[PDB]
Amino acid sequence: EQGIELEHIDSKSEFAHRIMLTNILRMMGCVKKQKSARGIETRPAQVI
Amino acid sequence: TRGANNIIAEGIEKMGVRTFSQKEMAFNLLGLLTPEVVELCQKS
Amino acid sequence: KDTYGFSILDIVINNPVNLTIHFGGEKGKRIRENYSAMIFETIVDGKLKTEKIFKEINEHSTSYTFRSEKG
Repeated sequence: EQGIELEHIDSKSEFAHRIMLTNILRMMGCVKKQKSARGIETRPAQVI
Repeated sequence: TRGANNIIAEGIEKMGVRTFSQKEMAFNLLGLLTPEVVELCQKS
Repeated sequence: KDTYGFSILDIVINNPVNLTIHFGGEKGKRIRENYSAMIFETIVDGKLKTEKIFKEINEHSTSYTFRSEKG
């Protein structure tokens, strides 16, 4: 994202925010759901 | 990290600040996957 | 599950060929210490020799896999 100030926040900015925050959180939630469904408590995934 | 933002990296380093390359930054990130740092992350 | 981190019910139901126990987190460390504690002791020449079960488990071990041919 270049040259997108507060007044320029638009579809591209919202999509980038989705990629970089919301879908990351969804991905960790999905890994959590898979591990819980398989009953895994002692093998955590390290989210860097 | 050095891959516009590179021409000034030398100037930022003249004041003691440290700038990393992609390899150095990857080394730092992989240092966080060591068993001891993994165990630390599991702790908290 | 509490002691060794495996389900005998799951083993009976599914009969997996291999089963991996993982030692991550506090519960994983507790299970690992439980795995390391058990030892087969033998009396040779009136001396109490100790043989550690699970050779491939130690303070730095992150998991242990049960190996079987068919199940």
